[PDB]
This record gives sequence, structure tokens and C-alpha cells, in this order.
Amino acid sequence: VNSFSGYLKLTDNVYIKNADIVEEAKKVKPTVVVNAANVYLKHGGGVAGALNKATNNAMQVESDDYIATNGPLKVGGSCVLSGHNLAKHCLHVVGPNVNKGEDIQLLKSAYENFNQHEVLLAPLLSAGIFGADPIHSLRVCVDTVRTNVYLAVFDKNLYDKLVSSFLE
Ligand SMILES: CCNC(=O)Nc1cccc2c1[nH]c1ncnc(NN3C(=O)CCC3(C)C)c12
Repeated sequence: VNSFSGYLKLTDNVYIKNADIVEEAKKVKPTVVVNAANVYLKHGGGVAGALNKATNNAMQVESDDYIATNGPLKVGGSCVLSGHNLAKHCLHVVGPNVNKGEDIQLLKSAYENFNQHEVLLAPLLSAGIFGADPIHSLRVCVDTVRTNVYLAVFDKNLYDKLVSSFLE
């Protein structure tokens, strides 16, 4: 029921909290939780592994059936699947993996998917093993997303770096 609490407002429509997205989803009951997916929807580590584990692997089973129909997602693309016990829906979004030579401009396309949903609980995209600059990723989010986004950033050092970038 979108019961967000304890977020710091960064812009008109972007909020941030130093929190685990899994625990946030369980307490907030969001309409949409965003997954930092790969193109095969193989949820083996990071946010993706944690979300899948919290669904007792139901997310992975569903993801495999979607991929059977779709083939791989495109970088910058997404799909809407069930949110299982975490949310009404999970929006699986593929940001570019710059560590693997993919183009950082597809981070714009990745965040543009958020505009198809009124309110989202989301992680930072193209971070972790994807290797993009995290301050840049937050800037792309702020400049691209116009619906309401609640960013959960679990790593304290990264959270602090991000919030510093909005200091007046
Ligand atoms: C109940 C058990 N919960 C868990 O294992 N959760 C869990 C595991 C691993 C990773 C995350 C996580 N939860 C998160 N929430 C938000 N961002 C996350 N990852 N990131 C950061 O922290 C900075 C940027 C990015 C790399 C995306 C994670």
C-alpha cells in the first residue's frame, strides 16, 4: 500500500533511504518493486538474488517462463512480472553493464521504464557488478524519471556518496 517512511526527499519526485530493498518491500507493500536484472532474468546475486530468495524462488520460475516466450531482454529494457510476496508487481529492468563494455547511455532507457508506473520502490541501476558511476546513475534517474521513485540504497558508503552529491 506504498507505506514509505523515513525517506529523504532529493527532488520533487525522487526520495532516498539507506535500507535493504527486501525489508522495505516487506514493510511498505509497494505496488511495484524494481529488480536490477540481467537480460536472462537469472537472479543469481546482488538485489536480484536477494529479491528472488525472498520470494522463495517463485520469481525465478516465473522469469524463466517469460524468457521462454520473449528471449533475452534488451539492455535498457524491462518486463513487468509478479511481485510475489514483496509487491503487486516486480519491474525487472536491465541497466547497461559497463564492466562488460555496454553503453552507459542505455541507463537513460533503463530509467525511462519507471515512467510506466505511478510509484516505485527501486534500487540504484547499473551499480554493483554493472560498474557505472553511481552519482551519474542517480543523476540519470533524477533527470529521466517523472513518476514517484523511492530509492533504497543498502550500502551505507554508497548511500552517503549519493546524498553528498545533492548538497547545496
Ligand atoms: C533479507 C536479506 N536481504 C538482502 O540480502 N538484501 C540485499 C543483498 C544484496 C544487495 C542488496 C540487498 N538489498 C539491497 N537494497 C538496495 N540495494 C542493494 N544493492 N545496492 C546497494 O546497496 C548500492 C547499489 C546496489 C549495488 C544496487 C541491495
